Amino acid sequence: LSKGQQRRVNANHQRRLKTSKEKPDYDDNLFGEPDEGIVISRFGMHADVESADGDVHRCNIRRTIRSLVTGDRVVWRPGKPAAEGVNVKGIVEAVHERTSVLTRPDFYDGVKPIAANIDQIVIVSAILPELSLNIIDRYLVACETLQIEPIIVLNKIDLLDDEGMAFVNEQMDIYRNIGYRVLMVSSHTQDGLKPLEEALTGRISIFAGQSGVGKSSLLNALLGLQKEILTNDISDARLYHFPHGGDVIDSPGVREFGLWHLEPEQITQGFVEFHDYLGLCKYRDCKHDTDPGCAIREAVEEGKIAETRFENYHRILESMAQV
RNA sequence: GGGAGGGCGCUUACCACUUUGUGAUUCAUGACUGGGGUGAAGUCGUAACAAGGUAACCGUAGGGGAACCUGCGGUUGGAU
Ligand SMILES: [Zn+2]
Repeated sequence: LSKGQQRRVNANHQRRLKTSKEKPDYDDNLFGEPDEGIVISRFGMHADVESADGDVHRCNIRRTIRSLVTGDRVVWRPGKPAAEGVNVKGIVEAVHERTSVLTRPDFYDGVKPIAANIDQIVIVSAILPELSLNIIDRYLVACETLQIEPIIVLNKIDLLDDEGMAFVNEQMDIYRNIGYRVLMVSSHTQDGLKPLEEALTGRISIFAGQSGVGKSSLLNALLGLQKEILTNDISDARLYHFPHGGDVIDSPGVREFGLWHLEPEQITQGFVEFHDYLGLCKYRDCKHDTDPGCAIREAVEEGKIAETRFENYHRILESMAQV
């Protein structure tokens, strides 16, 4: 890996794209004309790419590609013309600059963008067995930081009841109070599937939830053809296409939105609400904890700031230094 | 006169082909699979080598979606 050699190399790969696009036959013979595509499936060593034509091609990925991931739309080739026609045979000559995308946190292994070109990131979730706002709280900051739109969807609502929902919806009202988008539904039950469908209308976004939040239900509910197995018990990079438009990078991980450490002054910018809680405090450097005359504290224990949000926000900062 | 004798002849014995059984051996066919070979992922995890960050390892039990867990016995192939 060579930042320098990597650099000079970058320019080369870039030119290769524009140069190849200039026009074809000089390129030719083994492979066919270049075309655009996005990465639906990751074969570790291969990738399924959907072409402009709309037909997916499993392709090789020339070493010259530092990396690739799902949600990556860009130029591509298959082998020849003839070669795609017997058996999905294609190769990815180069990629495009991911306009909108996000990565996963990790521990040893470094942050890796999960998907690119995202208009909205709908946080799944599920009532079974029990939610944890924390997971959603940390996710809220991510959506703000990548400047992506967030949709929280309390799913599997059909599983709740009298003393079950009256505590679910309300408890989630927080999102409806601070201006967030949410739509209670139950894949098993197909309820509130109208609102979501419209929300996903003309947009490029995807859904990720925590361990077992009904991600397979919703993705399989909106549009499911010859493939409805991704439920079933409690268990587990392909970005599937939508029934009403939009795609959703599903890989068995993403739904488990962890939490990575970006900066120590950003955490305060995570929530817009803080725009009024970070005005005047007791200590110029008051981390908002046990200071005398704080602002965020005087608001929390005052009824305006949701206590639950305080504990979660404070825990997030203590989670980073966990390294 | 003929006669012995022989052939023709039938039949007997051995038995070739081959049908009933009875199976034995392989070729294939295929409902169905263990578990192998690969790596430019996600996780969900911190597993082995440090005291590696549930000493390790061995037998075997029960247990557990995932590496693993654990009872039981054993050891020195475990930092101080
Ligand atoms: Zn303060």
